[PDB]
Amino acid sequence: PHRYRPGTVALREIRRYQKSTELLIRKLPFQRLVREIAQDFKTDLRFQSSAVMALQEASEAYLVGLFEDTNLCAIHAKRVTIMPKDIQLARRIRGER
Amino acid sequence: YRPGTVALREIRRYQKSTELLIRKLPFQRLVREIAQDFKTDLRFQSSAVMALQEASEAYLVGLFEDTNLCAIHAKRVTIMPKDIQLARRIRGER
Amino acid sequence: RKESYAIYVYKVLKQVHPDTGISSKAMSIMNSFVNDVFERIAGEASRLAHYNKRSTITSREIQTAVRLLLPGELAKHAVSEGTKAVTKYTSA
Amino acid sequence: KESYAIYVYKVLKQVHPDTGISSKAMSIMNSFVNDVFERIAGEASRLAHYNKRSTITSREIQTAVRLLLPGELAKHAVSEGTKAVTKYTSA
Amino acid sequence: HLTRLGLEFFDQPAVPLARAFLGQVLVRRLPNGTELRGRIVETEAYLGPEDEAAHSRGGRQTPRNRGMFMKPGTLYVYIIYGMYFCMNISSQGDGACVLLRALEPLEGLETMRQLRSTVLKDRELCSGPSKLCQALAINKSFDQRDLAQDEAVWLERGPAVVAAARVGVGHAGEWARKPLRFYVRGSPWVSVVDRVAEQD
Amino acid sequence: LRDNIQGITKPAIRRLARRGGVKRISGLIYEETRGVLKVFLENVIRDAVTYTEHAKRKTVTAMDVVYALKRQGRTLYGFGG
Amino acid sequence: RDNIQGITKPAIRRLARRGGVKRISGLIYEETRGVLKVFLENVIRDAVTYTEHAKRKTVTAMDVVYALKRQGRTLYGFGG
Amino acid sequence: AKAKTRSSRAGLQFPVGRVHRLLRKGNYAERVGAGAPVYLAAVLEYLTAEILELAGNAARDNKKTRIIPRHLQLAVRNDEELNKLLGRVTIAQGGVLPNIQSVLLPK
Amino acid sequence: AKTRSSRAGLQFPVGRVHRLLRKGNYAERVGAGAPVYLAAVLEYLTAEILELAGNAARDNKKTRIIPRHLQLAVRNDEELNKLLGRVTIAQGGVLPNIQSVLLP
DNA sequence: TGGAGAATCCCGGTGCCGAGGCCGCTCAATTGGTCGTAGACAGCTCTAGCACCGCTTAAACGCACGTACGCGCTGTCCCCCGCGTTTTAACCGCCAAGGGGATTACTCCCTAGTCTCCAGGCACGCGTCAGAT
DNA sequence: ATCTGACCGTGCCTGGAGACTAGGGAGTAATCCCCTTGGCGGTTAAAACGCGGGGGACAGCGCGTACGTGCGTTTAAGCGGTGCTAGAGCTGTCTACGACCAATTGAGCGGCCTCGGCACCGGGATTCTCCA
Repeated sequence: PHRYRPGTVALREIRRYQKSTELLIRKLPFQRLVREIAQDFKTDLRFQSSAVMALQEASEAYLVGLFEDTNLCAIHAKRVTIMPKDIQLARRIRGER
Repeated sequence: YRPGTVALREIRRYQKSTELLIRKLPFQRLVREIAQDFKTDLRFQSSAVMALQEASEAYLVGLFEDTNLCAIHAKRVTIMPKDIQLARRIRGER
Repeated sequence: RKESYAIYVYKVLKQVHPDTGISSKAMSIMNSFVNDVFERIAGEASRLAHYNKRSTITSREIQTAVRLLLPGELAKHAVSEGTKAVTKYTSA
Repeated sequence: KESYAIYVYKVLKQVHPDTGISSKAMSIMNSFVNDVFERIAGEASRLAHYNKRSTITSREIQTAVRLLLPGELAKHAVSEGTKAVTKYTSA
Repeated sequence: HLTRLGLEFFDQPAVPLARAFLGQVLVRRLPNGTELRGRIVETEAYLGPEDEAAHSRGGRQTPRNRGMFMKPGTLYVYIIYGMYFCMNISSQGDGACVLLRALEPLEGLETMRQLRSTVLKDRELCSGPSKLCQALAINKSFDQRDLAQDEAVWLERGPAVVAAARVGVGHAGEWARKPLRFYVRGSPWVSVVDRVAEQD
Repeated sequence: LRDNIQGITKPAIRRLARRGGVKRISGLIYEETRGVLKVFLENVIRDAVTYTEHAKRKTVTAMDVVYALKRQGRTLYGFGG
Repeated sequence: RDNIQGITKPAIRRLARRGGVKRISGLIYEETRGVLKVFLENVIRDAVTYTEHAKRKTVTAMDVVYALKRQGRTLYGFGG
Repeated sequence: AKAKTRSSRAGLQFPVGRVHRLLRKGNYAERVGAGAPVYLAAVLEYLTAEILELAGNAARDNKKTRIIPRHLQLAVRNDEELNKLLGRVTIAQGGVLPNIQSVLLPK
Repeated sequence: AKTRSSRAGLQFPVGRVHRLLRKGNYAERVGAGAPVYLAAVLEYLTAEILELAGNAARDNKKTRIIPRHLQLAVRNDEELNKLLGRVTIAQGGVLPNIQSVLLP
């Protein structure tokens, strides 16, 4: 069979996802996560569907920006893979703690 | 002394200090030189130049803190221009 | 009745690109952009009027707010367009 | 000009009676009070415009304090403000 | 003369001498040849280290305040953070003294009216210690001198008492609000009055 | 409602990372990323619920989330404005 | 007229030693002079805009405080 | 006595009157002048035209006729002045620009 | 003639806060409990800052607080460092914090 | 170097549902006129900014030397990527329903506005006391 | 042992507080309809798991050199003092610009209908990647 070398599928996934605009997290686990976090603040709430979509777009954009900064942190250490150290350093420079 | 011994003494001295580590009159001349390109025949209050000095000192000290953590992240104890560029890009200025 | 900058953005779009339409979500994006730029410029003009002890927002306050917010070439072109509009409004 | 100097001095003398404040630290406290005032009043103004209400009452100030301050500080600030408003209304 | 008090009466503690310090006529013979004949209406007392507002709190041994423990009843004119003066006589103990606050003269109004102006109503002309210190010709040269020498300032015995809280000290401490200052009741020429303390 | 943070799967974080230009991913990214997401949402919707508590409503609207994002310097276009 | 060189090399070393830095490479100095020039250019341009609107010719400290508040770098202690 | 719109007097397409009403009932100042809505309408019209021209060019580059939010994201993030005006915003359904660092591409 | 600062048990001016709310163009109308609430919140915040600053000056054996003590008070407490995060203090310095890899 | 195999591109045809124009009507922008005060304009005061002058003196500077440190190379092994297979459950479609947001009517109490006045609060003075060095 | 930046009296002044009126913005309740939670079920796409193996993370070693440290010269900041005047800051005066009101009228918004741009499908040409 055909056996792609490690990296090529990762690059083609980078092309495919950066070309598209569709939201990557499944909508129903994100909806349950939003409702589970909202259960800790006010019990028996309800959400508009546009509110959960707004939270999903914000969370996806934030995670993509954090993964960009994490990637440049990992390239700064002369590596290719990303570590939790890179996420921690990126969040400390951005101020989020 | 051995290298790195006097440096840690300078760090412990200057972090306990309060006063402005950048020199007042060359900074004032640089402020005049920058503001010359915007409006001709400007004037500056002394409190304005001291305010700019305090803001610039705090900004550079925070930038060098982030530069130091970028340098420690790369298994180094020496900071380099790539560390300044990385910290400034993650902040969002570049 | 919900007010929005829909037909005005249609008119500017047909003026700069006569054979190009637009979608509903892009109306949402451009309407939010116009509202955010309006809030930013108006809040800066409010701060400018409060700083120099004035009670009136004039074209000078919006001019200095546009100079404060927008980056260089965009700010210069915005000031040129605004002063052209104000001179045309006063003269006619 | 008008400053919060004497009131900050009274707050100092209540919390630490054998303690003084320099001139620059008093200026820093004046700037801090004005900055927190502007933040809370701006959030109350935004919450007045969002709910289409033309009055800033204690409810908007309470939720502006709850938005603008971190957790334990926000809880204690809400408690102190509620105590002051209830004592002022009772009197 | 005969109406001059001696050391047998001035050697007293703070509170029992201050209770017997109402209506006394403090007379300074300024060298023009006239006298003021002014009667006191209110005084202040400092018992010692118990009061936090005293200048000798907690056994202070400053080189300026040194003549009070040598002998009781010591003359003491002293500035208040600048050029305004105040009038004080000490007592036996540490930190115990009594300060003179407000006077009412009966004659010589024009001389102190001219000397005050270094618009001129007599109600606010001497309603305070710094006003009478600029009316009785009080300077800094009355510190190392007693009360029974030559022809200088002395006391004369002239012809209800309400204890009032301190005014102008702020709401701080635990000893700045105790009513100990004695002032007359019903007089309409008192600078510091207490309407709530009139009912006892 | 319990243990719904595991619903954000490992391929979901991989999709978000290759959207961000990441070529290789360590195994300890995912849990760490999940924690980051929780610290985001507990900071956002805590504001939005607060906004819902001020209008005396029981429904968290989209415009409330837009206000909560604008309070944090994370302004969102396309969901009202 | 080159007053950016007046920000000396030991001044940059002092600012880094307050920042916790132990070793400094020789190319740090030109980069941080450029950094100070960019930051000071931004704050001075906004302050000069405030002075233009105030119809003054002297830049006050209040204009600098407003300029730094605009960037999100609020300074306490200068009347702010 | 024919009624002429203030936007028609100023040669503008954005509403002078609506901008004036919003400046009044937005609590910005106690008084709002006559030239301020004209100036702000001209500024908003210029910024709308500046985004829409680049978004139309981006939509023409993708062989499409109408502008979607992805084209607006490309137009904003491919112009430096518009990017630094809008540096803290999320264009919904916008995506990200295609960029990979050179150390990840194969040799 | 009782002032509203003493009517609510507050050390900050309720009237001045009310005047700055009216003249600040925040809204068309202002409430009566809103200046009292805002003055109480400001008084609590300055009490917490002054308490931590006086503690920081007492640990340094100084009886008068300077801006260094204010900086230590704000950036040694997590909540005030979160609130005053984007704010620099004139003559405040930085915290004594040395990274672990630099020490031998 | 060719070459097999997978992936992306690209042509034409289908169909759908959403953009785009038409139209009636509400309601908000515009036209005149008043009237009131905010703000432009002139003028004067005096604060503070600027330029310049010697001195001494702390800091910047250039040079010499050496050792810690960056950086390249190299070996190992571990962890992650790719891929196939199996299990899981998102998701689309449809429906019930009931809680909740929106709206309207009607008060009604709280806050704007104004007169009068009086008590806090800002400006002032400098020896010296603790306070800092 | 020695330098040094804040501490209760006084004139006055001016903004806050009590008192009264008005009117309109917010509270309260009944009613209505979108719309959001919950459930059932089939289908199929996506996640989960196991396994092999390539390749990158990481630790170690050696070497060149480049910064740290120290010392002697040098230079120009720092402090103090003098002179000069531009321009901040305030005040008086008058008038032009905007708030406000009422009548009028057209334009923008909701409803609604229609057709064409775009997503999708499918086979074939093109290119990329891995490999002996």
